[PDB]
Amino acid sequence: TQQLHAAMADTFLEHMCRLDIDSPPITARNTGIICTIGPASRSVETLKEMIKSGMNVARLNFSHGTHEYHAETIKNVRTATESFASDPILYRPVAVALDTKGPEIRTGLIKGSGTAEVELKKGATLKITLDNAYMEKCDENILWLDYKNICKVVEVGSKIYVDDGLISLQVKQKGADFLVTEVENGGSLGSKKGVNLPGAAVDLPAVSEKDIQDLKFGVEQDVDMVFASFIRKASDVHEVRKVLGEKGKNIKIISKIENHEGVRRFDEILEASDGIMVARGDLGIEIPAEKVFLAQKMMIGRCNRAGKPVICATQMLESMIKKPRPTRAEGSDVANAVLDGADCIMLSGETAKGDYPLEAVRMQHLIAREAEAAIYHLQLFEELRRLAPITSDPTEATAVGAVEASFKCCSGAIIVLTKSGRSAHQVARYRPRAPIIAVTRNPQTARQAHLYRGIFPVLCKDPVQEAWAEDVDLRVNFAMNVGKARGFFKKGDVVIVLTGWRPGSGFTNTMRVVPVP
Amino acid sequence: ADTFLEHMCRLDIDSPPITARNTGIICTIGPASRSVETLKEMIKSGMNVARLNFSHGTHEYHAETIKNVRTATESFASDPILYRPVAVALDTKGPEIRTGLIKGSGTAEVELKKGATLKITLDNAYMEKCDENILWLDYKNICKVVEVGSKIYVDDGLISLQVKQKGADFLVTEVENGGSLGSKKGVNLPGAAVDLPAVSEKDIQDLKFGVEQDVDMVFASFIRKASDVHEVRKVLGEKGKNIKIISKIENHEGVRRFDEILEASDGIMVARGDLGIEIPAEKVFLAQKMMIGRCNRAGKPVICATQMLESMIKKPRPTRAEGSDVANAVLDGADCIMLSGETAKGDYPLEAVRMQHLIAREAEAAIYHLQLFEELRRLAPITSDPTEATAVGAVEASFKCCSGAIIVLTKSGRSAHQVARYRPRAPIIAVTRNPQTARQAHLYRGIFPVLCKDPVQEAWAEDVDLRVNFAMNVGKARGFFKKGDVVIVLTGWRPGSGFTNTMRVVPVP
Amino acid sequence: TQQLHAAMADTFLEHMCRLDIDSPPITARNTGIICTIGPASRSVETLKEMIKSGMNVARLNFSHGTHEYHAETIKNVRTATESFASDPILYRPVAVALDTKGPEIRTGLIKGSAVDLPAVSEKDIQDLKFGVEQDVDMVFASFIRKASDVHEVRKVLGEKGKNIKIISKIENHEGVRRFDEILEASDGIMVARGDLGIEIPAEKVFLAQKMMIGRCNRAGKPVICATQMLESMIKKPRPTRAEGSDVANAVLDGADCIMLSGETAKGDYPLEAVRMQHLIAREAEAAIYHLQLFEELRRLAPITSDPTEATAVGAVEASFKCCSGAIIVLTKSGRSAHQVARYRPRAPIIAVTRNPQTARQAHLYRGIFPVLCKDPVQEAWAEDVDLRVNFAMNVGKARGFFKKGDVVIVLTGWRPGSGFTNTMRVVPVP
Amino acid sequence: QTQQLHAAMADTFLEHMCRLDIDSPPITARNTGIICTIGPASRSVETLKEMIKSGMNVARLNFSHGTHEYHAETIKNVRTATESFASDPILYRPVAVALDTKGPEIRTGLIKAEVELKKGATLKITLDNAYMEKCDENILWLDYKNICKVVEVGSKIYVDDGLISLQVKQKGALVTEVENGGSLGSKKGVNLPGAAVDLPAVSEKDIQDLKFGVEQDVDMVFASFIRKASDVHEVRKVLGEKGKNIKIISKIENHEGVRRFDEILEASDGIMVARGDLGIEIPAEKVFLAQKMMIGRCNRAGKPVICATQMLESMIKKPRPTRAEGSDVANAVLDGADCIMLSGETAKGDYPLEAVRMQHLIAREAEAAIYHLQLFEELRRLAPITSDPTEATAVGAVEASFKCCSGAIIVLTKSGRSAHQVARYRPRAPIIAVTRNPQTARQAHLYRGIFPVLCKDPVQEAWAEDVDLRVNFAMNVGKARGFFKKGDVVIVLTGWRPGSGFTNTMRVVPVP
Ligand SMILES: O=P(O)(O)OC[C@H]1O[C@](O)(COP(=O)(O)O)[C@@H](O)[C@@H]1O
Ligand SMILES: O=P(O)(O)OC[C@H]1O[C@](O)(COP(=O)(O)O)[C@@H](O)[C@@H]1O
Ligand SMILES: O=P(O)(O)OC[C@H]1O[C@](O)(COP(=O)(O)O)[C@@H](O)[C@@H]1O
Ligand SMILES: O=P(O)(O)OC[C@H]1O[C@](O)(COP(=O)(O)O)[C@@H](O)[C@@H]1O
Repeated sequence: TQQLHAAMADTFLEHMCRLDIDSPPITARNTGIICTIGPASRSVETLKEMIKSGMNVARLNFSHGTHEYHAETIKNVRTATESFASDPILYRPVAVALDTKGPEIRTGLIKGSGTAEVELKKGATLKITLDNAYMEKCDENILWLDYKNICKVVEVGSKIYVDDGLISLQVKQKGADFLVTEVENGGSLGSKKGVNLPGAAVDLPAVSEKDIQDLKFGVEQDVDMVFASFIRKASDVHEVRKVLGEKGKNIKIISKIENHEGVRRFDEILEASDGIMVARGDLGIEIPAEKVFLAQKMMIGRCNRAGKPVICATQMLESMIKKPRPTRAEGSDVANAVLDGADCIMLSGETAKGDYPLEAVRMQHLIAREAEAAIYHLQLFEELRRLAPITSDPTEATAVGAVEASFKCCSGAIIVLTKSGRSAHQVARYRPRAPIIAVTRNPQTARQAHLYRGIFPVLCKDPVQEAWAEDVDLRVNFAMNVGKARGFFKKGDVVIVLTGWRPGSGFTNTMRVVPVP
Repeated sequence: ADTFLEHMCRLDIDSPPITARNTGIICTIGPASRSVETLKEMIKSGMNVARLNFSHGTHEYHAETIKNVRTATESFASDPILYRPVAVALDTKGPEIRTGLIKGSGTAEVELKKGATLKITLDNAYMEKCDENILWLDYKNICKVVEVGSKIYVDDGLISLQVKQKGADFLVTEVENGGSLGSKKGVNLPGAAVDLPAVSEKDIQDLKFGVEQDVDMVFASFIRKASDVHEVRKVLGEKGKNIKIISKIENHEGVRRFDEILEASDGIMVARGDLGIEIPAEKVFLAQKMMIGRCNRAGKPVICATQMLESMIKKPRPTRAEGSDVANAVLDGADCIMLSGETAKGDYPLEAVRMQHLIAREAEAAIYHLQLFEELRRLAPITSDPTEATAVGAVEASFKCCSGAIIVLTKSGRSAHQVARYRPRAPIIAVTRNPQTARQAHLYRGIFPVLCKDPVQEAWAEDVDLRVNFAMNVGKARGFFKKGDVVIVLTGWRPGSGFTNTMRVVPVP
Repeated sequence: TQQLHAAMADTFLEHMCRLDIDSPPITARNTGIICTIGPASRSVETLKEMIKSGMNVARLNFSHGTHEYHAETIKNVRTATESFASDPILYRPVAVALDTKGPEIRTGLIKGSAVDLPAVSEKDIQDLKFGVEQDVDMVFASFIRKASDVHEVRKVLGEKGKNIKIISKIENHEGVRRFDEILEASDGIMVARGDLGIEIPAEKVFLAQKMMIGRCNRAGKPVICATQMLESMIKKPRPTRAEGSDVANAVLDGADCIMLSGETAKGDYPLEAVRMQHLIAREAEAAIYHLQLFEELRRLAPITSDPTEATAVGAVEASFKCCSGAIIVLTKSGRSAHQVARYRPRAPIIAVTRNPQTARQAHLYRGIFPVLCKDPVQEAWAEDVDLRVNFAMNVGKARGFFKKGDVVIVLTGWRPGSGFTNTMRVVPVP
Repeated sequence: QTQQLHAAMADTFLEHMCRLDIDSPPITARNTGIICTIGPASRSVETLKEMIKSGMNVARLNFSHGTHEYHAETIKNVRTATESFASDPILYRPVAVALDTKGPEIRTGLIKAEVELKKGATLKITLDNAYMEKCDENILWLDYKNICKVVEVGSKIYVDDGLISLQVKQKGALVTEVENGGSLGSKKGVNLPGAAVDLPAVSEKDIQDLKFGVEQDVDMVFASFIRKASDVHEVRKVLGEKGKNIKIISKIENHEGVRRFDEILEASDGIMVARGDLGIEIPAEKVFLAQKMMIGRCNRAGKPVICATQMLESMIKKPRPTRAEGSDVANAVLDGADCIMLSGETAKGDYPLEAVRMQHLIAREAEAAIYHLQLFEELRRLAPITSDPTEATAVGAVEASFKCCSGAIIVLTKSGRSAHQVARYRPRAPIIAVTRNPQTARQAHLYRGIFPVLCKDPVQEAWAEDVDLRVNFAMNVGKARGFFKKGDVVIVLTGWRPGSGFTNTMRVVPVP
């Protein structure tokens, strides 16, 4: 068959026994792919080849680089995207996302050099002086950190992790100026590395003065979304929404869960956020590493029940930084993220600094296409419906009804006509197997649609005819030509179209089953 | 609500039902229910279909019933907003076997005793002279089928007979269950296979009579093969090719070949009268649930027929068993429930129709819809018909917003049939200009028919909204929804038939 | 072919479509049969005919009748019961029950529609205390309204009659609302559709039946659906089509026993009605969705930390896996057998016992076939336990339940006494 | 709550995922076996003693390298380090010894030492029996004299873990075009993902290799490169009479062994999804499909599955695993794996102890988050109605243990099958198996949820005080290991006469 022999079972155990590797995919990719842009992927020549490989969102990590650096790669990103803006049938939009530095704590300058590297010995002594004079004179005896209140959160007998938590220190003697530490498992040290204090209440603002600069800078560059790092409560997401103000009212706020406080208040944060990012990098240091998988599936399942997007984040094909092929564990982590119900998957250092930025985006596209097919659609569509509440919205009743018609006639796609994208988000939350072709006039809506799994946005640049009925039916024939060209369906097939009864947002209420012309 | 057991533990008797009765009621017209005066009170009490039993009656007598029923339907039918169609059904005679007259007058009776002896004879001399010693039946070849271990039953299976000897004419018998033997009583022969055809020459004239009277359906009695379903369809011809055929299973062969007859018919009637005598009586409940379940899987109507409220022939209140029978027939999934002797000759006709309406809408309000709609979709295939996908997608939205009803514009009713296949909780309003299809709509559960009276407008798009606004007038008046309730409307893209696609969620104006 | 083709369907809808009338049932009937003894069944020779036809417990209505006649019917019921006592293998205990008159308020011929009447008057206390002297096994306390009434009855029968189980008959609107407080206070509930169909509207006497049967099924207590189920059989030798489906659906809904009132007391066809009920209930038992009832009975079941409660659930699970012939249980008070029946197995539960009152009382529960062992007690407790096991095997082979070679499940214990059932073993029939 | 009980009482797979809590600490013991390969980083006795304290259950010897004398000292040091704890049998942990055959592998020759290759140059493969000790960046040499008759113009050969792969442009000698480009070293592995190689699964070198394990009393065999059931037949025939009870594990590493899996599973005692060589013979984006399919079919058949290579690969150079490597082993035991493995992480790594402990903590947390309410239901629905009395006891023992929430299920067994039949229905409670057979105690590490304990006391006379002796032996081991307290209810399974195959009676006894 073609994936369809597995999804036709009465038990979850038999569904696994029917997973055939001789069954190829057929539909398009439903999981968006976010790649981090860096010095290995900044030229317009490579940025164009990434779009032809599967990239949908360009991420800029503002933990490094100056504004002139990020303004250049933004201009380079947009340049390589309009490289295909000629034919509007094959043109694929991509989005630009800003990543916050947040309440980060770093170390000083190792002997006044940005490339120096001291060597901690297994079991040596280390002093952590809160003074200033050694911020450019860091040797294998004294360490300088920029956290002023490091003494007002730690005590004698605490753990301290530096640079991705690879080296660890224990506090023996703790004064008020410094704190004597012993290397519990050391190695190579470096300059400006991140330090983690698991088990302490760090009182950093989580919306500092540097965050105001890059947020205001991001509004001026017209970015589509923001990844606020280290969100600990709903108060912080509210602080982000106020800083963006009226100029940035239409950009999406995605909260990065990275510490124990944010996990304990996930329901608090989700209700105030537009999306969630499972940032497993920092999260794996503040909590035990063996518990990360429990927190991941917990957040994917909760936001799936609310219809809000979540991303899987760092270290998915990390070995591909120095190798053209990933490892067996990495080939399964991406597959098991789509199966959990993730909306997008992300690449960080794999596309920013690695030696094979293209083959990493190619590998993610291959695995996600296979994982989307072997999804138990009988159990998923029933559970999400049974847990969904009774609604008075006509759009939601049309949305859930269109997905039932989608599974009934085994349709090729679901054409939805929206302007803000809200009518398209309500269809994707019920996860139809058929792709959702959301035709829009709003270029921002076309870029922001990459966050809700199943949506394939197309942007129509035609003028508007006088007869509204002719303008409505004009957007549908565009989606028929786009789907027929890209290989989604052929003439004679059956698709589902979603329209409304009046112009303006919030009126999608008619569903028609139309044959493909 | 997740379990079947807790659903039963949560049944409340102080929570009255709402909506309306979705299960249809078929009543048999007889000497006690024949006047145009009483027939007007049967429609007001819950009647939907009129059945004429052609087992005894000439064509002149039945033409008066049809002329009387239609007089009562279109009687106070000046308001189409409150007009309820009433269908007409013809029950075939079939290969019946009757006895002879007792001592010269159907009125006399003899007293048979257990362990005594009786003789059966086909010699037509004894015809109007059957006594307690010699019995006559109109089955000529009643000897080439029954062996020396046969078992004959007379008068609703109440008098048993054991065929001791046999021969050519005669057959010696020993009475097993005695009683009062009358004249012209029915005879049932279990085990043996009858040689009389299911479509006799007397039935051929009975069927051509129905084509000329504009009858909506026929109830063919005693069907064993699908060839029997083909003989009736042939004589109905192209002039009556639109009437629906409802096959009756009353024998062991018809049940053993039910799958064959289901594909060669439009509907099914579980005629439990003769069926309870042909097979063991304790096995009838197995056969009823098997047929209703198989037809629900296919979308064809079923009817539960005889002795539902049998006590109501003499008494004005039914027994506890008859109450738990009508309700358990709706919980089984029957499309309609019937009355026979309760309305044809009993002393309480409208009183039994009221009771069968009280219990039916009480059972619909307790149906476990959560796992019924789920199981129906899981066993129905993926079709290419765009109407099937529009139908299954419309009633799924009917559950999401707790819709008031589902308005469907149908010409031949085939659209509304596909909607009712999945059994939503909301009522299905069907608007049509075809009176035959508005009468034939009670065969399917949940479809409330409404016939339109206004002429066709010039603009077709204006013709659709004229009928959509009519169904909400019949609904707001009857009490199906109020001002501001979300409902489901179903239409198509072009005039004609077979183009239903469009589904619109709209509030009541 | 006990309708096992339908007992393996994936959906409940498909389970109906597999019901084959040509699939004969097993030889064991689980639903109890209760007959009301009257002028048409007071003989000692027809009462022997009502045995071997299906009667399990004889109901004696006390709304009219004197103690001299009631004790005479009790005298001949026991006479026709010990008729077969000249065979410990084929013998079958028969119980006796007392339906108290209660607050009837007649004016010469029944009829009538708070009543302010007591739960038990002087005529009730005398009739109730009369059952203690006559060794009745169970009482049908009529017209209960609250737990106040069930307690006011258990007090008048004090110490000599404590093991006698009371059965609350729901008959009015009060008990329909205060059902839960009357359930936990009683030992079993009877659904009297006759006296209840007049009070509540007729069109609703089926939601109350199904609701009461399921709640008692959940809690694990007996339920009985009683009056007019074969009413036409009083004057006619055949039942109607509606009556045959009434008894069938009653067994399907989950009733423990079915009752007959006027059909056996005053009527022309008494022995015939006792056989139609046996024929029907044997067929409705084969057409049961065991795959859904057992999983739902356990899903709502608690986490009772009783060692005997856990071995019961495990024994019913071990019987479905091997298609066993029966579940053998050694019990002294029936409680060990009442817990294996709570989870509704398919095989019969043969309960061996020496207590004769527990054998007669085992008819209140579904699927329990009690047999009484008359052999003397052995000096070695081990040889005495394995003796009652072999006695149960020969009984099953005689009544045609299994053959030398089939598998059975035996429940025994670690210590002589009561409340120590914790040993389950799978052994082949020798 | 604790032990993730909140997620267990759910009614949907979705809501069960939202109720997962990280403040719900695991309470039960670890129910997943651990296999670590021994090498220069873990060969010494003192380092071997620490690996047991960390949770090592099976020591695997890899026979693609090393001599017979080299492996003989490895088996000696393993056995020496484990009876270091045999003083008190109330805390002794058994340990199995696994055999991994070299099998049919093709490897290149020496060079000149590495030589880079271009993105589109030419390399002529030479099968000349020159025994190339000099292979420059043009002319390579293999030891497979059949690649000419097993490939055609347009084929593909992978070199060095599938890092460098060429295409078969022309033929007749073996000219090829570099379709990848890398650094080719001396004596590297080669993979031919196509036609059938005529190399024997049991080659002359492996015949003396399997006989060596029979003479050394190994406990299991990891047959490398199994494609047909005749291979599992031929391997069992080579073990012969002396090694009758050695469990054969067939490694699925190519496309033939996957298309004939039902044939190989029915003829083997177990399976291992060797994701290493398999990710080269098949597309890397499809190995996850084969992983979940092969696990689900053994759970349906009651046989063990091992997930093998590259589970914690980064722990070779760093002391902490990547967040993608922590999710791999958690989903592995969530898919139904019986044991997890480590290859180069314990043989030549720099942090071997930290790898064993990391695999221990993850599996313990992941076993607590298993949806048993659906797992136990589907396991019975697909298991057929057998009339094996020992099968009905096990299904009844697990059903009873869920009703009373037993702390353990004590099972006595002489061969192991009694405990294996209980484990196949996946009880949440740990299965305490008691036996006097050391081999049966060591092999029981292959079945998920079995805690083997060896009884060294002599056999008593009366068959009554001797059964209650071994039941109390599990009672004290449970109280010592902190499984339950004096007063809790347990499930004890026993027979009716000495000997195997009489597991029939189940008892619910209180802990004294
Ligand atoms: O998704 P939203 O923002 O509610 O918008 C959907 C709306 O789009 C509309 O097509 C409005 O039409 P225009 O965009 O062409 O004005 C209506 O179909 C519907 O109300
Ligand atoms: O007869 P069917 O198959 O039920 O279809 C009903 C038809 O009614 C329509 O609404 C048009 O009917 P009219 O021609 O009477 O206006 C179509 O959309 C549809 O094809
Ligand atoms: O049903 P009950 O009253 O709990 O009986 C259970 C008892 O029966 C036994 O099997 C044996 O009872 P006896 O010693 O009285 O013969 C015990 O194991 C157990 O305690
Ligand atoms: O597990 P196996 O090998 O099938 O046999 C287990 C048997 O061993 C027993 O422990 C008794 O045999 P032993 O003589 O070895 O103690 C019983 O519990 C059981 O019948």
